[PDB]
Amino acid sequence: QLAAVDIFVSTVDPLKEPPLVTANTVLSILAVDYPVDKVSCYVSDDGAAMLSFESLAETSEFARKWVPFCKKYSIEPRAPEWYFAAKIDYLKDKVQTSFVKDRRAMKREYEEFKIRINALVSKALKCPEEGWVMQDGTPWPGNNTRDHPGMIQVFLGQNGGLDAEGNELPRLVYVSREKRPGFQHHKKAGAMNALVRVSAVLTNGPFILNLDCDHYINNSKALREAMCFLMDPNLGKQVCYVRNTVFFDIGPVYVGTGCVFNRTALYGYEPEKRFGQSAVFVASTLMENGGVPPSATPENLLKEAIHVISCGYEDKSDWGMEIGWIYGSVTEDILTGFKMHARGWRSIYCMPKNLSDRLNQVLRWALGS
Repeated sequence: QLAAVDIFVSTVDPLKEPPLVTANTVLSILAVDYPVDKVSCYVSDDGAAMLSFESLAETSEFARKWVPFCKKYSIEPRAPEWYFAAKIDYLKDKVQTSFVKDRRAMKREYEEFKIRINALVSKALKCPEEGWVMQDGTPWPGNNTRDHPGMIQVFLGQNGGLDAEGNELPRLVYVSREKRPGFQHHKKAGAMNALVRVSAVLTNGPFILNLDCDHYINNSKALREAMCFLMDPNLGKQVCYVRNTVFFDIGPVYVGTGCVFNRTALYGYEPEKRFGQSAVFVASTLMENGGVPPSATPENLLKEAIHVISCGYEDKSDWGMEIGWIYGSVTEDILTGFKMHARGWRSIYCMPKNLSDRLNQVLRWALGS
């Protein structure tokens, strides 16, 4: 049995971070070998760059061609750029199947895409003094970076999309938490706690996979292998595979990029409570390993996802808390990453890319610092 997983990807600024690079990571996630209803992709853009938003839409719309291709022909790796970069052997077969026409078109599709992405960054460069207007005419809610409402936009999923062969793709969620002058947002950490919460009130996945914007999934079967190793008992703490895999087993430990951990361990309990004032959030707290209560209404939980990235949602709220993701006080100490606990039985599956001290350093690389 495979449980749903929510994969995280955070963004700060598209001109420091090439959309095309992060776009490749998102297409490797949308193409993963895993039930579409049990993988959800949440992309935070803490800058609120219209450019991030638009590139994310172009990517979502290219993914409708790309995912079925990757899935018909067992393409690996699931990121176009590196794939169309790898060597292929034309000499192997004596006859031309449809892969020839199909691969030649998909590559032409990919260059079309890069060009269209390039054109978006070309237009993001000259900044109009009167703010950003979207392609459809509508003004961008994010012209002021420190003053804008919370934004949530779903792509593909069960209500949009449909790849060209008529099947539905993983949900793709642009999130951008609220910014109002006067609220410390905890930049990268605040994005991530908020992102833990918004993904809880929507697709409440029992497992979470934060990925850096450039950490594309190399093996499309990563979550299948993850899942069948994440759920069974044995002894011994860390094991190693053949960059490569790790997978732990059996105080607090802090985990970051590129690791598949269970959601409940962020919460302190084993599924009064101050996770904030959202009872929908605390519902998903006490629910099963994951899942969203069927007693919940699409309009009411969009109402709450907006609520749970609002400004001041974390006020006195015990976030950056003794659990979850934590921050080190003014002038930024380094005390970061997610947090789990005595854990009872828990394990974690990561795919990275003195005696005790030298071992403590590598068992930190495997958790993405």
